[PDB]
Formats: sequence, structure tokens, C-alpha cells
Amino acid sequence: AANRAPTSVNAQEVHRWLQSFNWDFKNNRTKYATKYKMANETKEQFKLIAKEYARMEAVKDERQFGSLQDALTRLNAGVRVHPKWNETMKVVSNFLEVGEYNAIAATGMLWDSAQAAEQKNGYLAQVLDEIRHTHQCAYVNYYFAKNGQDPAGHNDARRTRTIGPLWKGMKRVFSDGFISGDAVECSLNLQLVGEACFTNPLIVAVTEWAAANGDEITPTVFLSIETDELRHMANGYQTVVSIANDPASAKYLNTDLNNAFWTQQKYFTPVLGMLFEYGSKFKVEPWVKTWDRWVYEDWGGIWIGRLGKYGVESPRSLKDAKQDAYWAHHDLYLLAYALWPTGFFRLALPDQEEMEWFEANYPGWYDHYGKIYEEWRARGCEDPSSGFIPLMWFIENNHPIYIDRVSQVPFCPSLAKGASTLRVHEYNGEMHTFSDQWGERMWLAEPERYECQNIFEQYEGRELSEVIAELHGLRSDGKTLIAQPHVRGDKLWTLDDIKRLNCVFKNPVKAF
Amino acid sequence: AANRAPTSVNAQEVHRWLQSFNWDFKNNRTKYATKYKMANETKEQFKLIAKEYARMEAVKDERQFGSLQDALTRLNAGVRVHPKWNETMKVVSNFLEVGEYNAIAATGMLWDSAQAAEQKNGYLAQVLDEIRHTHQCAYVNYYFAKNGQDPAGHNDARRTRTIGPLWKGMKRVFSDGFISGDAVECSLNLQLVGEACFTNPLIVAVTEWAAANGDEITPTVFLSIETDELRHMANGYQTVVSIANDPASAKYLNTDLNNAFWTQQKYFTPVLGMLFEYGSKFKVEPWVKTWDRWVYEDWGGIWIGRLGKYGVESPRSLKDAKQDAYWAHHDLYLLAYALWPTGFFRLALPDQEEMEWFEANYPGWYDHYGKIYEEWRARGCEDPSSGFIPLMWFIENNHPIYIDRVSQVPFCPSLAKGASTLRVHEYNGEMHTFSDQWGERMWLAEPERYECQNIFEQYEGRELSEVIAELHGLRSDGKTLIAQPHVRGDKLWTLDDIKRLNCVFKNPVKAF
Amino acid sequence: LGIHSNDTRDAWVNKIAQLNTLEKAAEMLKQFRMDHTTPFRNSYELDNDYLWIEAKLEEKVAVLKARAFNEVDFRHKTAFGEDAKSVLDGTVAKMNAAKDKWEAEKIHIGFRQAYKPPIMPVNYFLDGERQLGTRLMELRNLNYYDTPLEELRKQRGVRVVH
Amino acid sequence: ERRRGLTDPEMAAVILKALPEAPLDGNNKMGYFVTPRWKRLTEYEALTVYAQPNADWIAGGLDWGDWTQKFHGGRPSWGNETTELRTVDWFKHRDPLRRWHAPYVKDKAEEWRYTDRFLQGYSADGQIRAMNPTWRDEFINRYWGAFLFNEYGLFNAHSQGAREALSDVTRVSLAFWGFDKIDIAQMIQLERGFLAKIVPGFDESTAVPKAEWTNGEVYKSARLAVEGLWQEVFDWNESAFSVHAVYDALFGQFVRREFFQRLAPRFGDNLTPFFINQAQTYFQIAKQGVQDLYYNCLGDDPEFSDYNRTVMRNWTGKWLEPTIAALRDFMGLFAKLPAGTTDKEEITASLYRVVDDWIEDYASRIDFKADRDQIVKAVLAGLK
Amino acid sequence: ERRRGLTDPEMAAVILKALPEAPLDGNNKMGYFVTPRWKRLTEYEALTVYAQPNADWIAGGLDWGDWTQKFHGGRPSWGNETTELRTVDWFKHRDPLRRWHAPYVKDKAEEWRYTDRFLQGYSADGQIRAMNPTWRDEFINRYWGAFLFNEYGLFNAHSQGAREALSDVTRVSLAFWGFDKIDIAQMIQLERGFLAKIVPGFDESTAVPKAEWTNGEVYKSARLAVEGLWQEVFDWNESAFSVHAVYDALFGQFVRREFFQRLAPRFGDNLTPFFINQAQTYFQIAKQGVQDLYYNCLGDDPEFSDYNRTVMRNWTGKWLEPTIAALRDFMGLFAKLPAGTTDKEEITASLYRVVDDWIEDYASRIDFKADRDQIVKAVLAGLK
Ligand SMILES: [Fe+3]
Ligand SMILES: [Fe+3]
Ligand SMILES: [Fe+3]
Ligand SMILES: [Fe+3]
Ligand SMILES: [Xe]
Ligand SMILES: [Xe]
Ligand SMILES: [Xe]
Ligand SMILES: [Xe]
Ligand SMILES: [Xe]
Ligand SMILES: [Xe]
Repeated sequence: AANRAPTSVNAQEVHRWLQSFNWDFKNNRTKYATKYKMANETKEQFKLIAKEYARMEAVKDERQFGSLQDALTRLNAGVRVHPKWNETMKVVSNFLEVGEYNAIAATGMLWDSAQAAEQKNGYLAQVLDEIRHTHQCAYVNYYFAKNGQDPAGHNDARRTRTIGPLWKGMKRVFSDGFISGDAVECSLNLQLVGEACFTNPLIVAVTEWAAANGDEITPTVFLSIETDELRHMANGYQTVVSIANDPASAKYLNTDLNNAFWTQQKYFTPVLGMLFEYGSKFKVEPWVKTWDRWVYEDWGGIWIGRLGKYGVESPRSLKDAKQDAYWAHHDLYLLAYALWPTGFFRLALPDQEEMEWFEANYPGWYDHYGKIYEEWRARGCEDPSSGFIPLMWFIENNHPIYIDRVSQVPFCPSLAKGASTLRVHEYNGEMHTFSDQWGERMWLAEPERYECQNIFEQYEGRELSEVIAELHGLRSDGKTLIAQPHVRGDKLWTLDDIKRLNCVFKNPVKAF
Repeated sequence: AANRAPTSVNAQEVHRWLQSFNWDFKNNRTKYATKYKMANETKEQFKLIAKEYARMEAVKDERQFGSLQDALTRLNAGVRVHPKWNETMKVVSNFLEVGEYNAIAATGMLWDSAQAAEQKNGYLAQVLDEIRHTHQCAYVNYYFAKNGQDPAGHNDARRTRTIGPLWKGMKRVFSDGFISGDAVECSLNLQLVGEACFTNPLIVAVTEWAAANGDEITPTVFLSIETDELRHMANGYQTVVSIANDPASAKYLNTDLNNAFWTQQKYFTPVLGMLFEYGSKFKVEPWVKTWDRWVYEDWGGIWIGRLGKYGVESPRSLKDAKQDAYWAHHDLYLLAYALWPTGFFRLALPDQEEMEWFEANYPGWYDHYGKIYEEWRARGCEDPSSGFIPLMWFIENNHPIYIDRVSQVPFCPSLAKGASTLRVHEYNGEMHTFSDQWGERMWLAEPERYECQNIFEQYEGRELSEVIAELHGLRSDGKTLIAQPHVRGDKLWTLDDIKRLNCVFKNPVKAF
Repeated sequence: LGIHSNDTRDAWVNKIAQLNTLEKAAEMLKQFRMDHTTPFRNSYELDNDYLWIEAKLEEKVAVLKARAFNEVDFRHKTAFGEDAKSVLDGTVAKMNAAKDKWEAEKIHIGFRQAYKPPIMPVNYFLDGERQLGTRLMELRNLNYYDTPLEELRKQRGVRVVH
Repeated sequence: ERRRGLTDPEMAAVILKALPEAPLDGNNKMGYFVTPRWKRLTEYEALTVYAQPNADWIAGGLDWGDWTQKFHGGRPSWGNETTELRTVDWFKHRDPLRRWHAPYVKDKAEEWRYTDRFLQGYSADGQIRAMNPTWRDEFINRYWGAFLFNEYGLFNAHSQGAREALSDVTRVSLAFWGFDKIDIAQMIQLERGFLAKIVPGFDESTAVPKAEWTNGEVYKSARLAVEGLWQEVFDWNESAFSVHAVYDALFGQFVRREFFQRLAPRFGDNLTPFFINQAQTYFQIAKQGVQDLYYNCLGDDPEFSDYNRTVMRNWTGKWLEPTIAALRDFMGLFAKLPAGTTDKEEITASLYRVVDDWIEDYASRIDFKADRDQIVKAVLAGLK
Repeated sequence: ERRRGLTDPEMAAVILKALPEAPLDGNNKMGYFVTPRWKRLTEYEALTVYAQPNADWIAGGLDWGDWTQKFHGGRPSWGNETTELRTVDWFKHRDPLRRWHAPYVKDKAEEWRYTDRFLQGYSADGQIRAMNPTWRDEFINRYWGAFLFNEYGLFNAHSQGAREALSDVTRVSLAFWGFDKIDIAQMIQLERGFLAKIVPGFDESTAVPKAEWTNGEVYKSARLAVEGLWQEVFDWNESAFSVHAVYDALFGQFVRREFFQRLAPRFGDNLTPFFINQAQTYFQIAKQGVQDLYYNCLGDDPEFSDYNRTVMRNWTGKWLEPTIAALRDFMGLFAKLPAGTTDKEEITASLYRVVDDWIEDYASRIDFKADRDQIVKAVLAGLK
């Protein structure tokens, strides 16, 4: 029996008093350098408490792991995916994994920066979400390694990623850019630009291409990840709202935003276009179309437009970004393929249908890239017995490949249908190579922030097979390379095939 | 902080003392009539407590519901199934549902019978498991109704099943056979025979046929149900062990076992093979082989053999069951199809490939059933404007269809390739029709246990469409019948189409 | 030789193994930082190995410092015996007196080369990062794009090779 | 190997080709014909209502005809003859908490796993240290331990109802009411098992508490009432009603809430309350279903309200006497407590809480005239 | 409509045709190169170890080279310079409970839903009726409520650590240690919000307990210690070690276990202990991880054991004084209790339990010579 209606208390009823949890003391201030003042009293959109946060995420996990462990496994979904996509997912899942990971630290920094309890609380949920995302991306690679057609790379990307050049650029946008700098600049890189402009649309697009390529594992996980992203957008919006009524905002916000925007697009523009168009059999949409909608229209227009009332304006480098875009991903794949022995994934030359698709969507593609790929195939780039690596063609044709000192994006000025700009400076006994006016200014103004050693500096004078060997770029048989210049089941290249080529790295800037 | 290692207590540590929970008092005895005595020191195989039981099943549920709600729905798995199989599952899931349901009450009766706390506990786990299974079978119909190609029937089988004759037999083996009689006879019908001989192997077989026919929903659910079955077979085995050391066992056990075996096989032998072979497009295995392996080998041989030490012998009616088995399913489908307007599902005539498959696996199939199906098709049985229902062919060719008073299984002795037995008796003003020697003895010895009114008795003098209308056998438009003689999406039969035929039921026994 | 193990790294752990006093270890670490770290380093000869070598030198200084200093000094004195709080405050004061971004970067960068843990206690050092970085950025980020690149190249002092 | 129709190109092509243009019926709602209790049909209702194959001759059944096989003698599989209560429709009941199997086991599993963590934390935290040894060794071990038999008996009282329930909705509630009872009995043993692990010399054997239940004075009338409710009642409704709306509502609530939950804290015992919290949560969950079935559906039946109330009042009187005797004997436990533990004023107040709660939640719903003072005085006669 | 490659006959056939005959590598175990802590690699480890992209120059890192973008001034994204502690490998740590995101939110969610059912049960059961009003109104509302700010401060102390942790395993453990603290602060408010619902006139506003925390005497040194640990410490390890292995292990444990958990029961309060059960469960869970990181990995490091123990003993001494000061001011609360609630003998034994537990679990692990009597006597000095 008894008397009194069953009653309880929910998240909102507790959250109502959360702003009051913080109290005043002289040293109650952020531990991180910043030009800005995050207003105390700043509120958050989602009225969450730790327990309700856990419950909402647990239900999602239930669904996700249920699908993965039961039906998808029974359907052998880890196997029935196009070979090319199995390879792309090694990079997509592990590279995204590092962004999820660094985003945990970034939001810890933002939690520290915020003075209002609600704002700290908003960043806190994202701290927990990014841990969730780290483990989810890790799980995608775990699953493909456990149940797929080629586990190598999926099973050790955390260490095999270190052999190649594309990884350095990923660390710039999704690791260091997220945590090294004024907390606000990091927030712009992470939330306002990174998540709002690239990650949010990318995650869903990835599920589209995955599905097209027979992969139902990625949609299961990535669609679950995307359900948390709304709260992260709010955190980014709140960052701007929190600092907008301070004099520093008028002086600094737009340049931090412009620098963050350039930073993010510099890598994603060529890389994501490359992963989509060249890492798939079935295509969903040409990247030129996608990029314009995502960056120029959706983000550059609408999203940013909602921040105009806080003094935010369109990045001054947006025009430059659009101009450099068109051929960016095509230019990059040439280098990624030429440097295939340095990866932790297998790559393929575009087949006849793809070349036709490329030309139809990018007039002039065949005359430049198409002919080159055909020449490389004739030289025997797919065959272990050829003794040919495309990098050899770059040397024979006087086409040096440089690494941008700031973004880490590889570029070949003399070949590129895109940018073709190159700036080389010598300073205090060291030379630096830049690919654009924005990154050049970043280094000139902040040289001590950009001292990253490039692949050619570290591997200088080293023979390729010894680098691959020391960095564990081999499959379990201890001889066959993880990376390959084709996605077929045989004629796989071995360490000895690489050793016989006797490719010894040289630092290209030494030509100057 | 601490002082002492973290400690807890598990199910088994609590279970160690469960047998002692029951205590002695004069009226501590079963409330149900029984010839047997379940030993009060009987132990159970699974050392479970309520909490651990719940956790075990909760883990299974999250996996299952995760698959259904996430991946399978994203895959449109509710739709991409062969039309014939969509229909078969209306029957398979709802009919099995009543079995799970009555099994709850059966195990309640058994829990009341058991005097040992442990034995009661085992039966109790099953009570809860069968509740789980009821909601699971219900969910399969619910899922196909919500997301499938034809919701009618899946959406209301609990009331539309009452229109047809196949449902009557289902209630005998899986409803009344489980709960009406000596608790031990009920246990033999449920556990020793029903689950051990039919359900356990059937559930798995269903997932294979479902998978072949594009159905991934049923495997996800039925594979989950299967994980609980071993506990139930342990219950059946324990029932025998608990009563074996008492004088009553030698006098009565093999008789109750024989009666239970015949009861279950009488319905399942023709029905299962019919649902599999005629309810599918793609075939997994011919029923003749399956039946022989399940019933003769696995069960009658191995499974039963394990109970020999308790005085259990292979049922005396086994050879008779094998004799009548061969053509049983084929003979019955003719009847189910002839009476198609009384169902809650759509039936199809075998296509040309199936006809070849049937003749290949059942020589003589074509000149008997093949000819009949071809004649029916020629008469326009699939066409609503034909004015023909196969029931009419039976009437024209003098082949009365009877309903066994005991098993409720419909039989046509004059046309059957299998058994032709027909025994008709008049007793105290009423006639009774039997199809076999075993059921005849059951009625003669226990007439008051078998008074079930048959469809011809209930529907006597009624025009077909009036029966279908009253019992809600229509689709949502209130015109089209749920049941159909074809599985195509066009030219569906209407209530008026049936009314125009002016088919009025006659009690076949009035001809004597 | 390799990326993670090579002759130069080997040569350095041998030299580090010979340090036997906090003062010589701290001096070698400080000299190492002036010689091999930041864009202002005296030489780029150790570009591929200095980061790791520095860490090994830091370990030696740390271990010797914990043995040498009493508890209060371990918390409040630099490896060279200076009062950390006094150095922190004076350095921040110089930074706040900086008249432009050029003077400012020299103060911050130099502070790092000289006091990075285990020289100055971490609590004081990161409090310095908090204060110094703020002023450096306020100065650098003001009118960030006003100076044309041709002039910014000259301000920085690069030799344009192009 | 195994080719699946959903993924196999050739097989899927065949399936896809046979598929209709759109679904053959737009009514994609399973259970659409069930009358919703609430605004819209719930999953609980859809998956449960009409699963029981009753014919129209058992109030509310949708089927027709006799059962196919009955008991020797002719007793029906299910029938009106198994209970005195009558109704317009046995399918009206709805568990207000809407629990079908999935949510029921989900919640219990959470409780099991959190219980495990709590115990790991309690043992690691050394919380037993401040627990009074006498309360621990005498009261928890023997007296609370003995109560496990009461809950076990109550669980067993449900066996016949699991077999005789006349609808799916009542059967599911009934099973869950019984399953919670056995869970509580096991939680009492679990505590004794935990104590045996963290307290040197503590014996988890049930011999002591069992002897207290089967031979002691304190629980004599309790055991007698339990034995009767379980084995002397053959009416499934009399059993569920008298167990939940009379005996356990008065005696059980007194022992769990007014004795142990109220007093254990005074002896530095937060361990027993951790489990009693589960018992009280379970009791309150069951109450809502018991109230819906016996009052909303049966006692307020548009045709049989007056009849059903007459029968339920008859059962209340029938079982109130042995329940009062149970409470009366239990009063003897107060004299065994250390001096100064509680007093007559607190005891009287606690009795009135139980009685008033019972009158409000159960007795008044059927117009049963309970005299709160008469009942409390009758119970207090076993105190002094 | 979209065509999926796994089910579309055309696309699947193209996919199937491209597949190799068997997997291109038999090693199907993701982090196979990770040194397992236990017999076989666990999921927790595979999904966590090496997620952090550290280069070899941060002990245990597998990458090479500098970070790509550093702070203005040159500070590294992560660097050895952020903590005094040194080690042969930052990836050595393992949470003994193996908590990655999934099991962590799973358990917390179970606790949340059970909390909801418990409150629904407690209110329906009328258990508030026998709770002492003075305890509820003064002690739970003001003093227990004030403690929310202590836990909140301890939560906030973790912010810098979330940013600076030098490995994935340490970052994950650290984040969970901090998230459990904010949860506890929120559970203290949740209880107050619950009382406001079931007790007329009870005000859930944090105004009163906040004023007690910011301006009262009992929590004066507590607040001073918290403000210090949070905002005056810039070393992520000093923060984590000092909070969990000094301050919270002594002050927090005393307040939660020896004051509120021990005394609330004497006032008919099983409500507060329900939430403290969670707090203590969380304390004991974090302890395992704190000990693994600071003792098993750092304090017992094969090359830096001596060094690390010197630093940790240093921090222990540094924070032991303000911790004692915190306990000392807290002794003032006993004088406010109703006469007869406790005595000096029980307070003294409770103090020894906390000190003795702290010495065995923490102090002794790094050879810190704590004098139990000396510590207890210093605290007792504040009784009134
Ligand atoms: Fe994320
Ligand atoms: Fe995010
Ligand atoms: Fe079952
Ligand atoms: Fe079963
Ligand atoms: Xe990516
Ligand atoms: Xe790619
Ligand atoms: Xe290369
Ligand atoms: Xe069936
Ligand atoms: Xe079947
Ligand atoms: Xe069928």
C-alpha cells in the first residue's frame, strides 16, 4: 500500500541549478593562454546531467553493437565489400579516429577555458562523446580486421600510419590544430570549421559511399556517431556567443577563423575528394559538386551566416580556397599512388569506366592524369617484376615532390593542374617549402609553431625497404608489403621487390 | 578507502541453498491430478537465480532488437523476401506463438507439480522463457506487418486464424496438448516430444528456409529463441528422472509417452513439410529426408535412447508414424489450397521448377498432385472471374474431406496417396470421424476429452462469404480477402467474388 | 641508421651517462636547448634526433634534481638554484613591457629554451605558458594581414630562394 | 556455401522480381483491432493482447468452440469454473508500467549488475566495520533470514495462477508478481552469503533462519497464513488478491518497511536496506497491476462490480484474521531487541502507517469497512 | 531509391567478382602488437592503446618527429614538460575494470534508471514519514548539500588533465574519474530536488548550501584545499594523485563514509545513503585505476621508481596539511548535531578507519611515513 504519488527527478530539474555550481575565488580562471574572455553566465543548449548523458548514449550503443554482432556478422558483411573500399576504410576510420581522439583533449581544454558552469558542462559532454567516437572508429577497424578480406593495416594503423606522408597532414588538421594554440583558435579548427564544415557532412557522405560499395559496417557505426554531432555544433556556436561581447572579438576572431578555415580545407579539399573518387568502385557524386555545396553554400553561406550577429564573417581566403579546389584531389592522388610503398593500404589505378567517369566530370582529366596512369601501367607499376615505382618517373621527368612546411600536404608544382605556386625560404640554416600565401604568412609570423620534419628530411639518404622494415610495414608473413599498387589477390609486392628497386630518398630542397 | 578485497556473490553461490527453501507441511502437494510422484530431492541442471536469468536474456534481447531496428531496417529486410515466404511466416510465427504462450501455463502447472525447490526453479525459468518467446513470435509478425509487403494476416492472425481448419490442429498439439491432462502427459507433449523432437530442430530449420528466401528477420529472432531451448530439454529430461523411481512409472510412462508422440507427429508431420515445401520458392532440403533424420534418427534413436535407463522405450506407434508420413504433407496441401478462402494467408500453386523438384524428390508426385494442380489452374482457380474454388472439384469428384475428431487434422481418405483409413462411429446421437488407430483408441477410451466441434459442424448450412465476413477475414479496404489462391500483386479475390460462388458448407458425416 | 635508433642517439645517451652532478646535467640540457631547439637554434644538424635526445637529457636532470633538492626547493627552485616565482614574474613582466611582437617572440622562445622542465618546476612553467602566450598572441594577431608578404619576408629576415 | 536470398545476386533477383508494386494492405499495424487503454496502442498491448486462444465462452475471447483436448473427466484447458470472479472481458487488464518480457528483464538485469557493483564497493569500503554485531548475527541472520521463507511461500502461491490465468495480460502480470517474490527471497540469501564472505565465522547455511521460520514463535502465524494462501486456495484470483491486497499489503509491508527498513539503520546496517529498497520498489510496481486488475477491471466491472466486490470483501474478511494473527505474533520480535531500540509509541505509529496505507490503497476500493483502531489494537495485544 | 552493394544483385555481383579467394593476411587481430597486461589481449586494450599519436620522444610513443602545429611560443601539443613524473612508457597504465566508453555508459545508465525506479518506489512507499525533520532540513539540505561543491571542485580539477594526459589509457581513466565526480555533485542536488517534491516547504535552491560552502566555517579549509587542487596546480599528475590519493581519500572518505553514511541512518534516512552508495562505489572503482597508474606504473617504474616516489611523497606532504586542515574544520559539524547523536569515541574510531585505510591503500605504496596517531590527534583538535 502506502501514500504519495510515485515521483522522481529528471535531468532538466537538476540542470536548472547547474549554472550556480561554480563559485568565485581569485584564481578561478583558465590555465590556458587566450586573447579572449568567455563570458561567465554563458548558457548551454542541452540540459544534460552525467547519468542521463550515459543513458542516451547506452541505448545507441545497444542498437549499434547489436547490429554488428548479430545480423551483420550473420550476413558476412565484413567480407562482401569492394576491395577498394576495404582499403579506403583503413584510412577513413583510423584517420577519423585520431580526430575523435584529439577532440577529447581539445574539449578538455575548452572545458578549462569556459568559466560558466553550463558552458563547461557542454564541452564536458563532448569530451565524453569524443571518447565514444574514438572507440567507435577503433571498432570499425577492429571489425574489418577480424572479419574482412584484408586485415593488414586495419589491424595496426596506429603504428603503420607513421610510414606515410598523408598522415602528417591529418595530424595538422585533426590533432595539433585541435589542441595547439589559443583555445578559441582550436575551437574554430575543431567545431566551427572542422565539425560544422567537414566532419558533419563527411560522416554521412561516408555512409553513402560505403553502402554503395557493399559496406554496411561503416553506416551502422558512423550513423550512430552522427547522432552526437548536434551537441558539438552547439558547443562551437556557444564558443562564439561566449566571447562575442568582449573587445578582443572584434580584433581577433575573424583572423583566427580565417586561419582555421584555411587550415582545415587545405587538407580536406584534396584528401576527401581523393578518398571518395579514387577509393571506391561505385561513385555517389563528383567531388567538385560536393565541395561546392558543403563549403561554399552550406557552410560558407548558411552556417557562417548564422554567426554574423556575433561579428563573424566569411573567411577572406574562401575565394582562394574555391579556386584551388577543382583539381586538388586529382593532383594529390598522383603523389599518393607514386608513393604507394609508404602507405598502410592498397591502391588501384583507375579502370576504363572510371577514366571515362573522370573525363566526363572533369574535362581534360585524361590528357593529364589519364595518360600518366597509362604510362605508369606500361612501365609496370602493378607488377612486382618490373622494378618500377612511379616515384622513378617523377625523378626521370624532373618533377620534385615537396611537403608544405605548414599543412604537411605533399605537392608537385611542376606537374599540378591546380595551384602550381611554390615559395622556398632559407632561415637560420634551414630551408622551408610553402604551397600557398596563407600558410606562408602563418610560418613567417609564427615560425616556432611550424617545425615539423617531413618525410624527405627524416628519410633522407635512406633506402626505401629499410624504412618500411623498421616501421613494420609488413604483413604477418614478414615479407609481403601491407601497401600495394593494385587491389588484386595475387602478384603482391614484397620487401625484396622494393629492395631491388634501390629507391633512396633525397631531400628535394637540396636542389636549391 | 579500503580494508578488504572487493567481493560479491553469484547465482550459483545462492543456488547452493535453494533446495532448502521449500519446507514441510501437510498440504504441501500439487493441486493437479497426476498418476505420478515427482521425487522431492530432484535437482536441476542450471544453477540460476531470478536476477542472473534476467541478465542472460537481456543481453540476448539487446543484440536481437539492435539488429532488427538498426541494420535490418536500413537494409529494408522486411520487404526483400519472397512473397510466398512472407505468407508462410504469418502462419509459422503466429502458430508458434500460441505454442510459446500455452507453454507458459504448462510450465506453471509443472512448477506446481514439482516438489523439489530446484525442479520447481527449472520449470520457472521456462515459464519466463516462454513469455519471452511469445513476445518474440509476436514481434516477428509485428515487424513484417509494419515493414513488409503484405501486412494483412501478420497484423491480425490472433483473430483471423480462427477462420481456418489448420488452426484447430495447432491448438491440439501446442495449446491443449501442453496443458490439459496429467502434468506428466503435458510435459511429454511439451518437453520430451514437442520441444525435443519438433520445435528445437524446427526453429533452426525455419532460419535456414527463411535465409534462403531472403528473410533475415526470422533468423535474428528465432536464433535468439534457440539459445533458451537447452534449458527446456533439461526440464523434460528432469521430469522423467523425477518420476522414474516410483511404481507408477512402469505402469504409465510409456503409454503417456506414446500418446504424446503420436499427438505431436500427427500434426507436425504433414504441416511442417507443407509449410516448408509449398511455402517457399527456394528449397533447403526435401521433407522426407528431414523427417526421417529428426524423428527416426535424432529423436527416436539418440534422444530417446538416453532415457532408456529410466524405463523409457521408443513409442510403439513410431513405425505407424513412418508408414503414414511419406505423402502426408502433399496430401494436406491439396486440402489447405482447396480451402484457401478460410485462411489468413496467400497460397501459390507450384511453379514449373517446383513441379520438377517435387517429382525428382517424390516420384509419383506429378501424376497425382501435379495433374490436380494443373486441372485446378486450367479451371481458373487463380482467377477471381472463374467462379471456381477447388472445394468444388472435391464435391464433383466425390472426395469428402473429414476432420479427425481427436487431432483436428483434415483428411481425404478417398483421394489420399498416404493413409486411407476412415472410422466413423455414432455415440449417444453424435457421429465421430477418425483417421487412425491411435486417435480412435484415445476417443473410445476418453470420449469426454475430445468433443471439439469441427469447421463443417460449426459452418454447417452457412454460405462461405458470410463466415469470412463475420470473422473479419478482409483487408483494410473491407472488400479484398486476406487469403488468396496466388501470391501476385494483382487480381486479388474479393468477398463478392466468393459470395457469387454460393458455396454452402455441409457436414460430411451426414452422408452416412 | 634508423629512425628510432641510430648512431647519433647512441652517441648522446653515452655522453648523458657521464653527467654526475645536477649543475653539469642542467648546463648540458640548457646548452642543448640553445644549440638544437626552436627556429633560433644554433644548428640544424640534429633536426631528426634532438627531440628524443632532449628527453633523455631531461631524465638525467630530473633524477639528479630530486636527489639534490629538499622538498620545498624541488617545488620552488629551478635546477640552477633560482627562485622560480621570481623568474616567472620577471619574465612575464618583461613580456608585458614588450613594445612589439618581435621583442615578444624572443622573450617567450628564450624563456622556453632556458627554463623548460626539469629546469623550472612545471607548475611555475605552465603558469608562464599561460601568461606569456597570451601577450605574444595579442601582439601577433593584431592586424595580422596588413603587412604584405614581400615586407613580412624582410621583417622575418629570410633569404628568399624561391 | 550458404547463399542467402537477401545478399545473393541470383536469388535476390528472383525475389525482387516476384515482389508487388506496393504493400498489399496499407494497414501496417499489428494489433490494430485491440481497444487501446491509452491514447494510442502501445507495443506492450500489441505484443500481448489476444495471444491467449480463448473462445467467446470465456468472457472476451475471440475464438469459437470447445478446446481440442481436455483433462480426463472433461475439465476445460481454461474455463470460467476456475475462479469465483466474473467479468465482461478478461482481456481488459493492463499493467500500468506496461511490462512485457523485454523491459521486465532489462530492469531486473540493471538491478543485478548494480547490486554486484554495490557489493564490490561496500566490501572494499570496509562499511561492515560500524555494523552492530548483534543486529548482524541475530537479526539479519535469523530474523530477516527467516523472512525469505515468507517471500518464497508467497512466490509459490502463484504457481496455480500461472497455469489458470484467463488472459495473457493477467498471466504476464501474475508471473512477474511471482518472479519478483522469488527474487526477493534470493536477495535475502544473497545478503547472508555476502556476510559469510566478509564476516569471519558467519554461517550462510539456511538451517538457522529455516528453523526460526518452521519452529519459532515470531513467524508462526505468518507461516500458517502463507501455507494456507499457497496450498489451501485453489482459486487463482483468491490467491493473487489475498496475497497482494491483504496479507502482503499488511504483514509484508510491516515486516519489510516498518521493522527492518526502519530499524536496521539504527544498527549501522545500510546493507539490508539496499535489498529492502528492491523489495519495496517491487511491491509498489506490483500494487499498480494488482489495483488495475482487482479494482479498475473486476471491482469496477460494468456488469459484475457489485458481485466482485462482495466476493473480494468476503476474501478480505477471510484472510484479514490470519493476517492480523501474523502481525500479532510478529510483535514478539520487539521484546528481543536491545533495550532502547524503539518503543510502543513508534510501533503504534508504524502499525497505523501500514493499516492506513492498506485502507487507502486496497480496502476502500471495494467498500470493505476496516476499523483502523480495532486492527491496530488487535495487533498490539501481542506486544504487551 | 538507393541501391546498396550488399543486397543489389548487380552491384553485389561486381563486388563478389573482385574479392580474393581468401583473406590477404591471416592476422585478424587489430592491436596484435600491443603488449597485453593480462593473459590475452582484451577489447578494452585493443580499442584504446596507441590511439594517442605520440612520437618516440614522449616515453613509449610509436610515432616520429615533431608535432605539426604547436602553441605560439613553441609549446608542444603534448610534451614531457607538462608533469614532473617520468616513466619508461606512458602507455603502461590499465584501468583494472577495463572501462572503455561502452561499459562505462552501460553501468552508469543502469544506475540512473534504477535510481529513477527507487525514487518512484520510495515516494510511493511513504518512507519519508519516519525521517527526522531536523536531519532532513538542516543536515541534508545545508551540510550534505554544501558537499556538492566539494565534489564539483574535484570534478573541475580534472579539466587540465583531460587536455594534458600523456596517453590514451591515462586520459580515459582520468575522464571517467572526473565524470563520476560531477555525477556525484548532481546526485546531491537530485536528492534535494526530490525532497522539494515530496516535502512541502523544502527549498531545492542551492542558495543555502552554497552560502554554507563559500562562507561557512565547517567547510572553510575544505574549500580552500579544493580551490588549490583545482586552480593552483598546473601538473596533471599532481592534480590526479593529490585529489584521489590524498585529499579525497582522507577528507572525502571521512565526510561521505564516516559522517553522512554513518549518521544519516540514525535519523531515519535511507535516502542519502542510496546516493552515497553510488559515491562510494565510484570511489572504490577509481581507486583501482589511481593505484595502477601511480603505484604499479609510476611508483614502481623499472627506471624511475625512486624518482617518482620522491615526487609523490613530496606532493603527499604538500597536500596532507591542507587536507588535515579540511578535516579539522569539519570536526566543527559534530557540535551542531542533536545531543546524543555521537560521542568522541565513535568519532575517533571513524577517524582511525579513514587514516588506516589511507595508509594501507596509498601512503604505504610510496613509502610515505604517515603517523596515524599524529594525524588523528591533529584532526581531533577541532571537535567543537
Ligand atoms: Fe566526434
Ligand atoms: Fe565531434
Ligand atoms: Fe519456447
Ligand atoms: Fe521451450
Ligand atoms: Xe579522413
Ligand atoms: Xe584512396
Ligand atoms: Xe616511395
Ligand atoms: Xe507451425
Ligand atoms: Xe514450418
Ligand atoms: Xe503453405
